[PDB]
Amino acid sequence: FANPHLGWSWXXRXG
Amino acid sequence: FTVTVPKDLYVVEYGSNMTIECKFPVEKQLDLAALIVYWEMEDKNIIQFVHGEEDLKVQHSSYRQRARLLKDQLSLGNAALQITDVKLQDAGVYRCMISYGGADYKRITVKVNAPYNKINQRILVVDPVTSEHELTCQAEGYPKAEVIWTSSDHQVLSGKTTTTNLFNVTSTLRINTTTNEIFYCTFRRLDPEENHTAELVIPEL
Repeated sequence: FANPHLGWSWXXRXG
Repeated sequence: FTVTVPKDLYVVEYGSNMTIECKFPVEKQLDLAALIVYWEMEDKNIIQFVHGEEDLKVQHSSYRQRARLLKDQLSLGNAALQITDVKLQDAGVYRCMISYGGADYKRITVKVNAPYNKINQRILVVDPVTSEHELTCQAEGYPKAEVIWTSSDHQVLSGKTTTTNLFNVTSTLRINTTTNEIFYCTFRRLDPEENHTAELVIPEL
């Protein structure tokens, strides 16, 4: 987070 | 800075289209260079919007080609998530988080109803000499439905029901009958009871 090309996870983290 | 939702409960029909609203304060002109939008549903990423940029490859597979953020609404402070052709797996708790000079989020519960209200019927003359007909009713829905066949005087008839995988329920009634006789196929789900019935009229040979 917050790169639109990388997956995110709740909350405001890496997915 | 606070994000607000006009509705935090949506009840939607299977296969329909749904737009979940998620509002945040915008004064006149949206500053795209400071806006981040995150739509999430129980560990599935739906929308990862950064300063106008989206990359469809991070969207969860179950939502691909079905979930989109309405850019026209965004400009007016509404991070509206539109989901077309709603499925059963779309039911759950959605989280919309907005980062825009401050940050906040809200939860939205979505329920999906899949009734057996689209019954496909067919009537086959499998043997004209013996007047044997094959009546079939098929429908998809959730949860599991039993099929009850009845005559015009509402007497229960014995058919054969096959249920495979959302459930796909088909049932066939083999009977010797004549033109203009009337039969009913009823798809019945329980807890609570809900019935959907198609009327089958025996056609001309």
